[PDB]
Amino acid sequence: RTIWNSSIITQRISARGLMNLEDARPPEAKISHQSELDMGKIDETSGE
Amino acid sequence: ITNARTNNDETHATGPIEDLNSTSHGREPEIESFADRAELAMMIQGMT
Repeated sequence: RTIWNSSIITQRISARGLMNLEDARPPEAKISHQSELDMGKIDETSGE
Repeated sequence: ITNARTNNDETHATGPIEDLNSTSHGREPEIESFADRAELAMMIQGMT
């Protein structure tokens, strides 16, 4: 391979790999960040 | 002076060599080479 990304190009990767290579967690699989699964209240005035 | 938008041949430098330092002759051929192709394209394979 020749090209190489110089910076980070993974902000849109929620999850990588649902396998189980040894019937356990694959040692480099990525589950989503806890930031994207938050359900907080809304200020009852302007959604938000 | 005259011009030519020509790049597919030479057809403009012709003559006999008169000395191993002669600088105005025609054109002689060159070693018959081969493909030697190896692009640089993000996970190309072996072909060894």
